[PDB]
Formats: sequence, C-alpha cells, structure tokens
Amino acid sequence: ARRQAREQRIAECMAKMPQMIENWRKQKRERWEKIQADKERRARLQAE
Amino acid sequence: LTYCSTRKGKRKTVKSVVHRFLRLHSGLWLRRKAGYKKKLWKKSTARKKRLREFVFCSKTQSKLLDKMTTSFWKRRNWYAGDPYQMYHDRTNLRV
Amino acid sequence: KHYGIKKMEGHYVHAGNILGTQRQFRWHPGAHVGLGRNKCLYALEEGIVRYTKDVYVPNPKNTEAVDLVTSLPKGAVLYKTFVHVVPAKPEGTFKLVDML
Amino acid sequence: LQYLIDLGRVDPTQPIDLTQLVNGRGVTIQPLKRDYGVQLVEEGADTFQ
Amino acid sequence: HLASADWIEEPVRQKIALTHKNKINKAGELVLTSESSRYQFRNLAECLQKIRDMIAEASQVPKEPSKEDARLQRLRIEKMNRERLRQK
Amino acid sequence: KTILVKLVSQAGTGFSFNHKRSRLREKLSLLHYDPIVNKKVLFVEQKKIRSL
Amino acid sequence: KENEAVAPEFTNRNPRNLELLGVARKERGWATVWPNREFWHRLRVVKTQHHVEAFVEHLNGQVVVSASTREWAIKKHLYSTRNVVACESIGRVLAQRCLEAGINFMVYQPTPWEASSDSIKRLQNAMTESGVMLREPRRIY
Amino acid sequence: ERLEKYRSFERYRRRAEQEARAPHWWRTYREHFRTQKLLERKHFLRELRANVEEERAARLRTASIPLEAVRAEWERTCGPYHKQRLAEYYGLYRDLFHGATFVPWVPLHVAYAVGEEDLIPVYHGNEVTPTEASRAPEVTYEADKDSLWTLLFINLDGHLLEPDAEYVHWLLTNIPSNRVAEGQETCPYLPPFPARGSGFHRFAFLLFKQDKPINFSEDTRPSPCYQLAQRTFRTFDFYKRHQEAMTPAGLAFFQCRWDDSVTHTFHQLLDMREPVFEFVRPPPYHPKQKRFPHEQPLRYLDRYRDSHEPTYGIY
RNA sequence: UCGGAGAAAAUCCUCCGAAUGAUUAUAACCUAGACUUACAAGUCAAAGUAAAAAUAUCUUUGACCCAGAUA
Ligand SMILES: [Mg+2]
Ligand SMILES: [Mg+2]
Ligand SMILES: [Mg+2]
Repeated sequence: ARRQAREQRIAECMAKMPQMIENWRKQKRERWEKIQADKERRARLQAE
Repeated sequence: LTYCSTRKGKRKTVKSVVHRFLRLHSGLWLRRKAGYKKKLWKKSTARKKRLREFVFCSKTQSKLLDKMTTSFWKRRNWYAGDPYQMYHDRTNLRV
Repeated sequence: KHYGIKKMEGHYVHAGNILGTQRQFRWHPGAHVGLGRNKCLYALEEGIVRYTKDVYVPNPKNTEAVDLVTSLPKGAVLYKTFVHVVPAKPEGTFKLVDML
Repeated sequence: LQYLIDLGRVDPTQPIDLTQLVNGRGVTIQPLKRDYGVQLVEEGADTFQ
Repeated sequence: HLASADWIEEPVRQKIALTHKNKINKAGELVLTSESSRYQFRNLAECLQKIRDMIAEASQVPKEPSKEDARLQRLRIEKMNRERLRQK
Repeated sequence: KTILVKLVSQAGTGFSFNHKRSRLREKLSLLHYDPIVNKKVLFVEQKKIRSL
Repeated sequence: KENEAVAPEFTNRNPRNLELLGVARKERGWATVWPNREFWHRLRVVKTQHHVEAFVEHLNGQVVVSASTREWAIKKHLYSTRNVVACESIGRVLAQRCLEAGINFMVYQPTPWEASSDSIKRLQNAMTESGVMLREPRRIY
Repeated sequence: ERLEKYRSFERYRRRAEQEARAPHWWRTYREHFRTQKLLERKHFLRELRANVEEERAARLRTASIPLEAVRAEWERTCGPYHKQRLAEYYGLYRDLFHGATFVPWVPLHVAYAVGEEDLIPVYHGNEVTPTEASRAPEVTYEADKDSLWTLLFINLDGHLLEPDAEYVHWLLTNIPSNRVAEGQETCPYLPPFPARGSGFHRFAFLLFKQDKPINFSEDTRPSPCYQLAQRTFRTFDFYKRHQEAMTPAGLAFFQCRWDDSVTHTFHQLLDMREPVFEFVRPPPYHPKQKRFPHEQPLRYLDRYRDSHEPTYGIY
C-alpha cells in the first residue's frame, strides 16, 4: 500500500509537472522582459 | 588502556574504536571521513563525494587499532549475505 | 601551495598524472594535456612529457585577447609555453578470438 | 563434502545432518560464537559425483 | 545443427539462421559459448538461455526499430555516400 | 543578510536540497534534477533552515 | 589444412584503420587556444585577394584533398576567382573529391564573422547536400 | 611603433599559421608529433569575361559549374600529383615499393558492374563492399596502340600469417594496348576476403608499362587456385625481377570491410574456417598494490582482483 | 586561526583582507590516475552512466561527542 500510494502520488504530480514548468518559464521571461523593456524605453533612448 | 583487568586479568577493548572502525580479516581497517555530515551546504560537490567514501587506514593507525582491540574482533565471521564478503581477503598481493 | 612542476620533460606519465600547478598561466595546456579548475595541468594520455613554445591565437569571442592580439605590431606574434605528452602505446591491437 | 565422502569420514548410505558432519570433523561448529549451522557452498560443484 | 534440428519449428529456424549467421559453423551447426564463470554449470546455463532467448526473439516480431545509435548513424551516412558516389 | 532555505521538489517526491537566498528577495524557485524521478523539475521553497 | 593456419595477432597497416573504426586518438588539449584540435580531419578555407582555397588536412599536417580556384580546370568554368558562387562551386568540387577520397566525416571551425558570412554558409550547404558531414563523430573509448 | 598593427583578427591568424609552418630554434609541437597554352588560356578567359550572361548570373549569384568537365581537365593537368598525395597518405608507396614513389600518369579507370544497369566505380580511397566485388571489374585506361601492359591487383594488409606479405587477387600480363581480354590470366580472379573485425583493408590497382613482352612463368598460378600459401606475394621483390621492363603508371585503390559474402568465400572455395578478430585495448594501468592502501576507497581491492566470485579455500 | 603581496627559501620584518556576499543558464550519480599531507583535513580529474541540448561566474574556516528539523 505504501509503495502504490507513493507511486500514484509521483504520477499525479508528474502529470502536472509540464504545465508548472511552463508557468515558471513565463514568469522568468516576463521578469526579464520588464528589465529589458523598461531598460529600452524611448525615455532611456531620449537620454541616449 | 587496561592490560590486566581486576576481575578477569585480561586486556580490555577500547569501545570507542569498535564504534568507529571496521576490521577486515586481512588486517585492514575501514573508517568514514571526518566531517562528512557537517555543513554540507557550503561544501563543493566533489568535496562531498570524497567525504561519503569509506577509506582505509595506514599501517601505524592499523597497528594502533590492533592494540586497542582484543582478539575477538579479529576473528573470521561467516555472516550470511555479508556485503564485505569479498574484502576479507587479499588477491595477487606480492610484497 | 608547493606550486611548481610535478612532472618534468622526459618523464613517463600515466593517464591521470598531474604535471604542474600554477596560480597564473605559467604554462599552457597543449596536446593530450587537460586543464583543471585550479589551472593545474594533468595528462590525458600515457606518454612522455614535453614542454615547447608555440604561437598563441585566442578564441574570437573574448574581446580582450583579440584586442591585444590585433594591437600587436604587424611584424611578429606573441608566444607562450605549452606542455605536451607524446602517447607511447597504440590504442589497441587486433587478436584472433574464434575460428568458425 | 566430496573429500570427506571419499575418505570415509561421512557415510553416504545414511542421511547426513549436522551431527554426522560434526562427528566426522568435516565442519567445526561454535554455537557460543553465534553459529546457526552449515550452509552449502557451490564451490566444487563441477566435480561433485 | 540448426536446419536439421526439428524441435525448433521451421519458420523460427529460417529467421534464426539469418539473424545469427555469424554463430553458425561451416558444418552448419550453431555454436554459442560462455566463459563468464569458473563453474561450468553457470556457463552451460548461460549458453542454454541464449538458445531460449534466440528462439523467443525470432518468434516475436521486432516491430520497434528504436532510436538510431551513433554507430547506426555512421553506418547509414557512409552507405548514402557510397550510393551518391555510384551515380554512374 | 542571507538565509539558508530548503527547496523541496514539487514532483511529489520528498527530495529537497538547501540553497542560499537574500532575505530581501522573493521566495526562490528553481529547476533542479530529481534523482528519484530522473528528470528536471521545479523545486519550491518550503522552509527556512538558518540565517547565514 | 595449410589454409587454416592463421597468425594469432592480426596487424592491419592501413593508416586510416583506427580512424575509420573510430578508436583513433584525437588531441584533446589546447584548452587555452582556438580552434580545438579534437579532429581527425579539418576543413581550411582561405579567402585571398585572388582565388579561394579549401583544404582537408590530417593532424600530422599532410594535406589529403585540396580544391583551389588557382587550378586550371576550375578557372575556365568560372567567371571570377573570388565570388560567393565561387565558394559554392569550389565547395561542390571539393566535396566530390572528398567523397572520392572516402573522407565522409570532417571538422570545420569557422570564426564568428566567417560563420555568419553568406558565402561560407552556402559552401557548407553544398557540402551537406553532397553528403560530407561537417561534424565528426565522438571517439570510442 | 614604426610597424603597423593588425587591424583585424584574420590578419594575425594568417600570419600565425604561416609562422607556425616555418621551423624554429625553440622546440615546438611539430617536431615531436607551354607558353602557347598560357596565351590560349588567357584568350579563353577574356572570352568568358566578355560574356554578359556570365556577369549577369554571377551578380545574380545563380551561376554554376559542370563537375564532370572539371574532373576530366583536372586529370590531365594535376591529377597525377594529387593522386600521388593520396598514395603517400594511404601508405601505398611505403608498403608496396619500400618507400619508392611513382607519379601515376595513366588515367586508370575501374568499375565493378552491378548487374547490368549500373557499375560501381573504384576511385582513390573509395568504399566498395565485398559483395560488389564478387566478379572481376571492367578496366579502361586509354593505352594507345602498342605498349604492352601488366595489371596487378592486390590487398596490401589482408595477409593472415605474415605481416609483410600480401595476397594476389588477379594478375594480367602482356596486356597489349587498351584491350585487356588479350592478357594472360596468370592469377584467376578471386573475390576479396577481409576478415571480420579486422578493420578496413586497402586494395590497389597497379599498372606497369611493358617495353618488351616477357613470359612471367614464375608468376603464373594454376587456375583456379584456392591456396593462400600460393597467393602470398611481395610487390617489392617482384618489381625487382622485372624492373627492367616494368615501370608503374596507374593507380586505383578502395577500402572494404567484412561482409556476408566474405563468409561464402572462406568456406565455399577457400575451404577453411573463417577467421574472426576483435579489437583489444591494453589492460588498464594500476600502481603496484600496497599491503595498507592508506587513504584509498574500498574499491581499491576490486581493482586487483581477477574473479568476481567468492572463494572458500579449506572451507 | 587562515588568505593575498614585498624582502626572495629566516624575521618582534612591511602591507590588504576573511570569518564573505553577489551572480545566476542550478552545476547529477559513479569512477582510472595523481597532487598536497606526520595524522586529521584540503585539491584536480579521463572514461562510463544520467539529466538537459554552456560550465555556475565571481576568487575562505571548526573535528568528535552531543543535541535538534524532517520524512
Ligand atoms: Mg569457527
Ligand atoms: Mg590523509
Ligand atoms: Mg566525461
């Protein structure tokens, strides 16, 4: 019972693992986008 | 240590040795690495691997551990399914 | 510490032996000689160690090395010391396993 | 085991138990030293007849 | 002798001969050996299992080709070059 | 300062490893190798272990 | 039978025997220098003022297959010694010789600008189409 | 300061590589490890330059070249020299003539016919499977009238008993001019038989110019001959006996592996058990054992053990 | 106590820092051969396997016992 309970637990979390990794990449990218976007502002260009 | 005990008149084992080292019948002694369980969060991965290993002892250390234990700990033990079954003997040792 | 040359030129060196330890690039990796993180030099093959000088060309990507290289006078190029181990044995031999 | 049988120290006609092995001195048992008996070991299997 | 042997069914015999041609002697007998133990019991046991595995794998069709290993990749690429070289 | 935090695998396994985080920053989340699953999965902060 | 006699140790003398099998040594050092020397064969493309040359050279330093725009046969069928198509055409000529010589796997080490250069990109396309692999396989240990 | 400075990376690289080639006092890695044709040539070029269509294609980067025309022209001009490089690179001149080098001059052509639709060519360094080489190949080498020839085909590294010796496959003698059927078949054609697991064997075609017809009675072999003891043959000493009338002029060689057809050859006609070889690497180096392997892991004992199975001695 | 630098392998010889953080592409397991070393501790690493489809990048220290926190 312990082995089966452990195995199904891993499977359920693993099933949702793809989507969760996808979400964490979106947050990381948009975090970078804000840095690069606000870094490349026309106001920043105005100073440049 | 005690060379001649009051009750039996015998040598006495230093139990702190028996609690830290393994004797293979060939005469070798095994031990762990000091600090292998300490502050692992700041140790490098290669350093941690080195710490996890079982390591042999030198000739002088082996001589000291032999003095600090009695003959009972130097005997042959025939344990079923022993994981050190193969390491109680030396092979192709010319010296 | 005890930095220096562990293996000198003309010595038989096995696959993993360390040849030299250096705080700075006193010697450079050559042929069949690898680099450690600490910049130590170890053999990658069984052979005889050789120290030889040769021209230095850096990776294009790194800016500083290219700029220094380009700024060199047109006449000549800079040099460096390289360490080499000459493999002393063949990779393997073919033997008769079975006759059918 | 073959060596003991060949030299007559173990009688193959009757059943063999730990008593027979001990009586013929084929094996030495120390119960006080945690012996629980004898295990058959494959060594010599090729030449056992 | 693979072909003469009747205990193996004929359809299996043909597949085994093609698949394991390298292990068939000039006399036509299928020669397999084991040298992985000091006791001939296990060496014989290892040899027998090869016979059983060979029969079973021939009986069951290997539909899956699996991934192409680098050795297969090198073999395939050099074969293509030979074809292109022989454009004559 | 900096605190040592315990990142826990979100693949359902009990696997976790300790990392260091600057207390001013938000809770850390990383992609890391889970030996019990043999795949790279998200590790999410669960507890603070000590202050570095 | 006299025929059955076979020497215990075979001695194949073909220079490319181990290299073709994949067990031959590739130099793995030169970590501080560019380009790496872990190649059985290398493609060297030199663009001079006049002409453009492509070579295949072994580690020992002996050129095996050479295709150059300074060669009479190629010159008569081309319009200019240096050109983007030239690179393409010489690459195709080089490949056929490379296939002819049996050198199917090779190492090319372009510079960042050279790799981005359109002429070199087209030349690599010709070699890939010809069947010459620009990346060598890993050694067998 | 007087000298200019390299303004680009490439200039230094070209200078460096040329610098490396030159020998130097210090130790280095390398040590241890006619007129009418010119005028006609120029005239054709000018015509090509004049052609507007050539310009338009080039500027449109759509131009192309005919490979076959270049190959034939390359053969006439410098094909002999490039072929020499391959022969030296492949070791033919050192294994065949004990270091003597001859430039090939006759554009020898050989191809193995597969059925009748197409025929596999045999260039320098080509790869041909033994199945493809089952039957003798067509040979056309443009002799011209007269000038008798001898064609010799041998596997340089296929010998199974003596390393230096090699096995003849077929030898044609007194070949008059182009026609090759008119040659005496001293050695019948044999299919290649490279042993399994023995690597790549290099087989070469050798063509010798014959000043005067010479009977090679010593080199005649019974047809068919299936004895390897009789196929053993040295090119070097053979050329010594006939060097007066034999001078090499043609080359063509290919690499072949073992194949299922090789199994047929070893059994059907050679009538012997086929040899099987495997590549063996030397045993790994381990330092001499110490009775006390101080500061070594438990694995130290496994390095020097031979059998992985328990032993019991007197027990 | 340890690290960096001069004298240059001596000194009560002369200086700077550390009991670090930052940075992140998160950096596995297993295993030849070596360095350093009284012991203890500390370094580098081919091959193989496994994740991915570039390593972490900057450049250090505290043993044993004994107490904790968890699955
Ligand atoms: Mg006993
Ligand atoms: Mg120590
Ligand atoms: Mg590796």
